[PDB]
Amino acid sequence: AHMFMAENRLQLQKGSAEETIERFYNRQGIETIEGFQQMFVTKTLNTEDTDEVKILTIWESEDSFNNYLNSDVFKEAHKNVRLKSDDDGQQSPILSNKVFKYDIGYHYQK
Amino acid sequence: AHMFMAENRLQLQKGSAEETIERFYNRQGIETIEGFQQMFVTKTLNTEDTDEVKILTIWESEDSFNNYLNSDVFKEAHKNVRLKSDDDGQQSPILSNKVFKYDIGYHYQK
Ligand code: HEM
Ligand code: HEM
Repeated sequence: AHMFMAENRLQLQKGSAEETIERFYNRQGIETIEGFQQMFVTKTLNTEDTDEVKILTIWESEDSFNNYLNSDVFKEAHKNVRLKSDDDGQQSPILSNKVFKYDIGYHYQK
Repeated sequence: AHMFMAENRLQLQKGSAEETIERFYNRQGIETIEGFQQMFVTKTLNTEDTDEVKILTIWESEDSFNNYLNSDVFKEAHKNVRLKSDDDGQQSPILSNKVFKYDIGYHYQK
C-alpha cells in the first residue's frame, strides 16, 4: 500500500507567513487522528509577491485523509480559520487555498 | 533551528511516473550524507496530459542541501540521470526539472 500526501497551498499577504505558521504550534487534535503520520508547514523561499505557506500532511492512505476532513477535531481546529474573502474574514491574511493530492511512491527517513 | 525542504518538480511523459519512481528504490549513498533527514517521491494525482513526479528532500539546513549538491555521492547517484532535452537523453521520459525551496516553519511526526 502507498502512503498519501495532501497539500494545502495558502496564498497569503506579503509578510504574513510567520504569524500564520505560528498558528500551527498549538496542537488541536491531529495527534489523535487515525492514519495520520506527519505534517510539514512550509514557507516558500524567494517569493516576490504574496507569501506562500503550504500544509503538507502525510497519511497511511487517502481514506485516512478523507475521514480526517469529516472529524470533530478538524472542525474544531479550523473554527477560527477564515479566508480574507469570508464575510468575517477581512483581518485574515489568507487570500486563497488550493488542494493538491499525491501518491507517495517512495519514502526514506535516515 | 528550522529545517529546509527542496523540491525537484519533474514533468514527465504521460504514463512514465511509476517507472521513474521505481528508480529510487535502491539507495546510492544518501544515508551517508550530513544533514539529510528524509525524502518523499510523489506522483501528482490530476488530469494533466503529462505526469508529475516530485523529489522532496528534507534537510537540517539549506547549507547541508547545497553541500550534497556539490558531493561525489550526488554526482555518482545521478550518473545515468538525463532529461529528454539532453544530447543523450533520448530514453528519458523526464521532460524538465524545476527546483523550489522552502523553510520548514513547523513539523510534527507522530
Ligand atoms: C484538505 C483540507 C485541510 C487539511 C487536511 C488541513 C490540515 C491541517 C492540520 C493537520 C492542522 C493542524 C491541526 C491540529 O493541530 O489539530 C491545520 C491547522 C490549520 N489550518 Fe488546515 N487543513 C485543511 C484546510 C485548511 C484551509 C482551507 C485553511 C485556510 C483557509 C487552513 C488553514 C489552517 C491554519 C491557519 C491552521 C493553524 C491552526 C489555527 O489557525 O487554528 N486549513 N490544518
Ligand atoms: C536539487 C537537486 C537534486 C536533489 C537534492 C536530488 C536528490 C536525490 C536523492 C536524495 C536521490 C536518492 C539518491 C540515493 O539513493 O542516494 C536521488 C535520486 C534520483 N534522482 Fe535526484 N536530486 C536532484 C536532482 C535531480 C534531477 C534534476 C533529476 C532528473 C532530471 C533527478 C532524478 C533522480 C532519479 C531518476 C533518481 C533515482 C536514481 C537513479 O535514477 O539513478 N534528480 N536524487
